[PDB]
Amino acid sequence: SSDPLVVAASIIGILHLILWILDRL
Amino acid sequence: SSDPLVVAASIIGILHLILWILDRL
Amino acid sequence: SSDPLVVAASIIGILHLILWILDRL
Amino acid sequence: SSDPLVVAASIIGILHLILWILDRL
Ligand SMILES: CCCCCCCC/C=C/CCCCCCCC(=O)OC[C@@H](O)CO
Ligand SMILES: CCCCCCCC/C=C/CCCCCCCC(=O)OC[C@@H](O)CO
Ligand SMILES: CCCCCCCC/C=C/CCCCCCCC(=O)OC[C@@H](O)CO
Ligand SMILES: CCCCCCCC/C=C/CCCCCCCC(=O)OC[C@@H](O)CO
Ligand SMILES: CCCCCCCC/C=C\CCCCCCCC(=O)OC[C@@H](O)CO
Ligand SMILES: CCCCCCCC/C=C\CCCCCCCC(=O)OC[C@@H](O)CO
Ligand SMILES: CCCCCCCC/C=C\CCCCCCCC(=O)OC[C@@H](O)CO
Ligand SMILES: CCCCCCCC/C=C\CCCCCCCC(=O)OC[C@@H](O)CO
Ligand SMILES: [Ca+2]
Ligand SMILES: [Ca+2]
Ligand SMILES: [Ca+2]
Ligand SMILES: [Ca+2]
Ligand SMILES: [Ca+2]
Ligand SMILES: [Cl-]
Repeated sequence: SSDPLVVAASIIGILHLILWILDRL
Repeated sequence: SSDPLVVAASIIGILHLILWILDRL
Repeated sequence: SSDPLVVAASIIGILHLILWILDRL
Repeated sequence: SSDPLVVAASIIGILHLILWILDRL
């Protein structure tokens, strides 16, 4: 388990990469 | 909970994205 | 130890930087 | 505490931002 602020940051970062990929595609 | 260095890195990363968004807006 | 979603995000981020470096090289 | 792979990724990410800032400055 992780600090909630770390889990969030991890969610934010994954979604960021997903969005970037979909925008480039 | 997380290593303090991970919590910080998570803070740094969130603030980085926030600043980037506000700069682009 | 970390939340599995954090470990993944960490893997994703490391691989992302690796790929970016190899693409620029 | 965190998974060692997460602590590393956090180190990698902080150093990455540091280097980027110093390169832009
Ligand atoms: C492109 C659309 C805009 C995206 C904006 C992205 C910025 C999002 C802002 C960050 C939200 C982070 C939420 C963070 C939620 C943490 C919850 C907390 O209460 O626990 C604190 C712990 O440390 C105590 O153990
Ligand atoms: C755009 C403005 C400039 C932004 C610069 C961003 C770079 C910031 C530098 C990084 C600060 C990280 C602070 C890290 C704080 C960690 C605290 C520590 O004592 O615990 C170590 C643990 O691992 C032991 O369990
Ligand atoms: C360039 C090629 C495309 C790369 C796409 C990158 C996006 C990858 C998507 C993200 C996958 C994340 C997998 C996440 C796996 C988490 C496993 C889970 O079951 O546990 C949840 C815990 O929180 C419960 O404690
Ligand atoms: C610009 C110069 C080049 C920079 C390249 C950056 C890429 C660095 C590669 C990644 C190194 C990650 C090291 C990862 C070290 C993890 C240690 C491990 O043994 O534990 C595994 C745990 O999950 C078990 O609990
Ligand atoms: C160009 C913009 C790209 C932005 C991509 C990122 C967008 C992310 C948007 C918002 C997602 C917020 C998700 C925030 C999810 C927070 C999860 C949490 O805090 O954990 C709760 C704890 O009690 C359990 O660990
Ligand atoms: C283009 C530049 C963009 C830079 C965006 C990032 C700027 C971040 C600035 C500095 C914020 C430093 C915050 C550092 C916060 C450290 C928190 C910590 O180490 O935890 C203490 C432990 O005892 C509890 O877990
Ligand atoms: C321009 C695209 C660049 C994309 C770079 C990133 C690509 C990453 C690709 C996919 C890797 C997915 C790895 C996902 C690995 C998930 C590990 C996990 O969830 O932990 C399981 C737990 O039970 C134990 O902690
Ligand atoms: C444009 C390139 C920018 C690259 C910036 C990032 C460069 C990073 C370079 C390498 C640093 C590797 C640091 C790797 C440090 C690993 C720490 C670790 O695995 O923890 C050991 C555990 O037993 C305790 O938690
Ligand atoms: Ca906390
Ligand atoms: Ca430590
Ligand atoms: Ca933990
Ligand atoms: Ca969980
Ligand atoms: Ca492990
Ligand atoms: Cl963690």
